[PDB]
Amino acid sequence: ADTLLHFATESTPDGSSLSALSLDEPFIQKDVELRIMPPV
Amino acid sequence: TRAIPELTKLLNDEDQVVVNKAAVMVHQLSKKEASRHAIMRSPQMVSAIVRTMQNTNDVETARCTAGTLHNLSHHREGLLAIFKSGGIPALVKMLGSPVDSVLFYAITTLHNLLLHQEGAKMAVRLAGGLQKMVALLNKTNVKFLAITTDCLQILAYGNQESKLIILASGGPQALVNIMRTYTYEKLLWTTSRVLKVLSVCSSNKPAIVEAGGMQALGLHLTDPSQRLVQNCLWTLRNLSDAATKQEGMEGLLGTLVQLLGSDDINVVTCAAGILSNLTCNNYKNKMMVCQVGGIEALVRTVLRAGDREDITEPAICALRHLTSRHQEAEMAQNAVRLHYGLPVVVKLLHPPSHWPLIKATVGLIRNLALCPANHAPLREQGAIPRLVQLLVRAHQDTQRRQFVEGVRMEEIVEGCTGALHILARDVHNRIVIRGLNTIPLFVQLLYSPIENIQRVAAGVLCELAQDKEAAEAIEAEGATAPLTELLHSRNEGVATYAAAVLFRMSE
Repeated sequence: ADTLLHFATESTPDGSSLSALSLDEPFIQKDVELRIMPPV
Repeated sequence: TRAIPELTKLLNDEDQVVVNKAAVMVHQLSKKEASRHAIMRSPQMVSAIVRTMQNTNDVETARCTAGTLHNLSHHREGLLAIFKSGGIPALVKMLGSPVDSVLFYAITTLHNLLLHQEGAKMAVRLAGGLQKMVALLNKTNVKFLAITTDCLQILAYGNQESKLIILASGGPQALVNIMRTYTYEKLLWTTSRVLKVLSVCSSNKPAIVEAGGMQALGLHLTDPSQRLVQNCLWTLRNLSDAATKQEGMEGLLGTLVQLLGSDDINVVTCAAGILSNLTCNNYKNKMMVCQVGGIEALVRTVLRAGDREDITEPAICALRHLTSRHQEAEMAQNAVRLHYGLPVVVKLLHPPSHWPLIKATVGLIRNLALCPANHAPLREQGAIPRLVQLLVRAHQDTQRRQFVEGVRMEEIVEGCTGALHILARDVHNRIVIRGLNTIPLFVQLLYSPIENIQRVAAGVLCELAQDKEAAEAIEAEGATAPLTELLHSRNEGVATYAAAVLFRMSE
């Protein structure tokens, strides 16, 4: 009989950021550290 | 010491009119850098902002307060203040707002916290943020949906409980609808990432597959966005082992076979893996794959893969599935030879090949051997000697005793014997097999307790025994005693082959 190959790849090769929502606010630059350090 | 302390008191005023007016000025100050920083530096102020937001019944106040937190969320000190002031619970509640503005401020603020504030993930989970975010997937603003789905990806990644909550909330269905509905790349990408993380959970798979996820993801396989295409493939591959019974994979299968010719390794790897699973025990899928040149496409993939076992193993398994149990199985066995696959198939039996690939390759060869026209080519490529080597080596590890390389040497034993069993249908092959002093080993295998081994051992002996010389050699090897016992096996195959060897030896 034929056999299955069980894949479970969750963590994917890292390799324009998400576009901000349309709100009436001045553009605010996020802290430099928050842009050079990966997500927590 | 001037505006902040005062506005703070005003925000806590008992009269809402004074409160609402304060909310407007506070929001206004949050738009300016100097006063924004001043606001985030006041524990009492941020705390009053948060309390006011989650308690006010004035849409205008709810907008200015959420807008304020939103502005504070661009700075580490702001994010920390929001977090310490019970911000998360308040923001999650605001996700239920009927006001778009409030909703956008809230999800943006929560997203910024999940991205840069340690401890936010647990807090959001705790506050029941997962359920609301999933419930918001029926909204239609694509930028909003992108941020929301991104929040889910962050919360579900590596966390099984969050994945189940998304499931219980109806996440799969809603996410698949997104893939099937929009064209905004950023949304498709983030959404395909959530499905990917969820496809890792064996409990989420059925939900996603039944919702038509295989098709929804298949839809973007030729999109200009490589990250979109690849994430859809990762997800499809994770799901494939749970979608082998799905009807309507014809369209996807065509695209997948085409993807085998990609220059991108990750694309080819996934295309092969998905094809192998979808061609597992599904005659309809096997026929469709053959129909669109799957045999040739897979042979080419294996050749291009070289020593990349991440590609050859699933491609070889696919070919194994395609060369068995279906209308076009035999034509498939023949086509592998026509597309020049025999040489590489036999090559895969040797190092650096690892056991998993070795087991799959032996299986394919067993199938290919069913086509008489492959007998000579396989012999000419050195299949027999090597198959014997693997058998001997495997048999020894069996008696000298489990999983090696993640493969049981008992499987190699019957796999190799099973392959030699079929190749022995050829006169020249029989000369080679017997010439390798194998008979003693085969007779030995008759004593195995595994019926499958017994069967394939009796099988090769039977084929070999059609030649007088070999028959007497088998008889002279003491096969009569063990065979006479197997003659009484409740296993049809064992008993039939056993009687056959005895009959042949007495002609």
